[PDB]
Amino acid sequence: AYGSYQDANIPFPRTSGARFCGAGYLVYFTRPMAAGKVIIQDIACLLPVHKSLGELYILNVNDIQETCQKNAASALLVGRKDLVQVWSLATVATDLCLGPKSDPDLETPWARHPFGRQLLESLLAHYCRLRDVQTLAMLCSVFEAQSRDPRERERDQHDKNKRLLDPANTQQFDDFKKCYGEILYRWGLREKRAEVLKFVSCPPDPHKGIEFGVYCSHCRSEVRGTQCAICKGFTFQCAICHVAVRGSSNFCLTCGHGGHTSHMMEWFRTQEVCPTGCGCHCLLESTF
Amino acid sequence: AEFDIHRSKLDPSSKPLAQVFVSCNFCGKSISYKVTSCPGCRKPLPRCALCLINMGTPVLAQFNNWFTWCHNCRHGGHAGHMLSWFRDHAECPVSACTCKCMQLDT
Amino acid sequence: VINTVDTSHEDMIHDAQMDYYGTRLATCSSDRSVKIFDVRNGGQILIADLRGHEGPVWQVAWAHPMYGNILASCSYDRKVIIWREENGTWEKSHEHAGHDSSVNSVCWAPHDYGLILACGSSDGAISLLTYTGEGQWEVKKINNAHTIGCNAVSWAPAVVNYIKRFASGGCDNLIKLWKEEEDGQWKEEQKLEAHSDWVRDVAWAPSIGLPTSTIASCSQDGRVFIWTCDDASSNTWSPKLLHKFNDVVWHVSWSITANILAVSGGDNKVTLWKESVDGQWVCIS
Amino acid sequence: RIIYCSSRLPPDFFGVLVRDMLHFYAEQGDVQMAVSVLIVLGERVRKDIDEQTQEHWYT
Ligand SMILES: [Zn+2]
Ligand SMILES: [Zn+2]
Ligand SMILES: [Zn+2]
Ligand SMILES: [Zn+2]
Ligand SMILES: [Zn+2]
Ligand SMILES: [Zn+2]
Ligand SMILES: [Zn+2]
Ligand SMILES: [Zn+2]
Repeated sequence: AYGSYQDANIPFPRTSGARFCGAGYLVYFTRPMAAGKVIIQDIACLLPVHKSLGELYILNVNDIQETCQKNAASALLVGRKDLVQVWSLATVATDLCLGPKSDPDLETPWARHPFGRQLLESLLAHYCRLRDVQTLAMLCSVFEAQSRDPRERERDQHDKNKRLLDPANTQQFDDFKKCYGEILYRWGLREKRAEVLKFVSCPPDPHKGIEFGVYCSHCRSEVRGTQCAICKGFTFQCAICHVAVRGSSNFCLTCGHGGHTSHMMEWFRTQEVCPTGCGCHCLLESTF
Repeated sequence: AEFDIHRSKLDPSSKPLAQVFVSCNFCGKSISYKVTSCPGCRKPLPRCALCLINMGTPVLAQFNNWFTWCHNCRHGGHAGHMLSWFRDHAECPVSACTCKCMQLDT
Repeated sequence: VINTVDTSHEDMIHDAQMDYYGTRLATCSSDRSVKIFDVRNGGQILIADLRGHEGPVWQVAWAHPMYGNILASCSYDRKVIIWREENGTWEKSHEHAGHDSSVNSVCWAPHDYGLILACGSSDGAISLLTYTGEGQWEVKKINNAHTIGCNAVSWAPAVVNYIKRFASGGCDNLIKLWKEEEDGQWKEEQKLEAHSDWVRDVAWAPSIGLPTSTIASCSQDGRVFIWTCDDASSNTWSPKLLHKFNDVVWHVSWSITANILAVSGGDNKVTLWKESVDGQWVCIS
Repeated sequence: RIIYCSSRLPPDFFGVLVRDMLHFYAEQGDVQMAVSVLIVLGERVRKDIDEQTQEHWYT
């Protein structure tokens, strides 16, 4: 019996609720006071992160000054001024002419200068108080990217001292980067997630599971690699150009034939049969 | 290719041979397929490097749902995603990978 | 802006949650049905209407998109039902009836641990459903978890193999932490006792890498408490009172950055709270 | 120049850093840089350094 004396342990049912969902949405419902409605409200004006900035930021490893200048320009466009100041400071503080020296006795490393590590620590503390994951990830990426017998002890200490990022806190920086990457993925932007994750010190683990091997075009043996271990020749040859394939490739699991990505794309743009004459409709047998 | 198709249609004895086989790196058993998980170890297919979706899961432009694989970097993913990524970048999108899989062939 | 959606249900709504991308919405009502809409560009398209429960539905929860499109619902019929979408159509894919009383709460584990579901019922037992592959599940029961019955369950954010921890709140006015041991057995870790009435909801704030753990608890008496731990070595929690509401407080939710708290209670009103610089919590609305 | 010659940072966010930079440059016998910075900045940093240290550096 519903609502009988046997249900003393069951709490009274809810009739109202509010919940954060997505990245910038609040979903709530209340008692009508015949069922009510559901309200979805955008609250992007409350979080310390911005979607537009996420869309506009770039991270080029090869050039740092260009990235800093463009990020400053975009931050100015959005309307954040402290971001402009911080990005300009990062532009100055990460120039190439301040490269550390191998010999500790030649000059004081720029990391020791108060406008280096201490300034970076102060900025990180301020933004940690503000809980701005985006800026933390960007800074911890940009500054890290620059890294790219008593004598031995002294040299090791010098190596440990010439970095603007304290090696004792690599874990915190990696956590910042991972959290920002997850936020980016939730936003729907995927390329930015990969770009950010390319700066993680800790590498991930390889896939443990199903793998693909290729029959050698010469000895027909099972070879795990682009070059045979017996015949020492190329094992995979394109089914269209009949050239050795070393990079990206595609193949039909049902027919076992494949080759160069662009070549097979061009072939299957108009045709629908396996280009080797096997008779397999590789599109219908592959696109699961 | 058209000539080969005609020859195969007329001559069945001239059928080509398979080029790629499936072998698990944990169970070590050759797998013939399609198949959802490893028949022996139940391990799943590799996931797309950009969408983190397992291979074989669904979702003209139907070609975009293929799996591009790079035997050099042993990484791969959805055709459309990987092509879009390589259109502007020149490295394997996986972290700590440096193979230029698309630019390698030329 | 604002988007308003018509449930079209036949009775009162009990819960509603969007997907991970913010593109679809799932609602539950006493009509023993679950509605799934599409809200792209502020639209109302009834994608699916699922009926598999024999009683009222309390809570629903979306799984991480990494594993596909998976929804879980807990009902008064002492049943938890899992719905999956295959080939563009939704269908029931599994069922669990290991409890003797109504199941009150469900929650998915963080995606790093895998695909794990945690349920909490009034019978006093907590069931963990682990996905084993090949469409099969494993069930682990922690029996006599609470004196009278459990009400709320919340996982903890993943940190560096791994350590699995969550928090449970029941009708004993106590909050209990649970940690997985190396063998696989689950053992109670710590107890928190500050409320005076039934504990109705607990929410463990997400992590951004800061060395601080935060949990929010709301109870029947109207007390809302923030439990903070500033050192994992001590594993000690210092509760603070946020505010005392005149009526029951039902649900508390965190923001993505864990800086804004949303509170919904029995007064048929919704409040937002932000922590001040001086360490106090102040309303926003 | 970036710090002084300009949803903002607190007005005196960088005072401690400037004071420590002055001390750092003066602690290694490079009084010239410290005195030049002190003269150029003027009143924006004058009140953060005790008079005795300023007189020592000037002399
Ligand atoms: Zn060979
Ligand atoms: Zn085929
Ligand atoms: Zn074929
Ligand atoms: Zn080719
Ligand atoms: Zn295997
Ligand atoms: Zn490669
Ligand atoms: Zn690679
Ligand atoms: Zn993909």
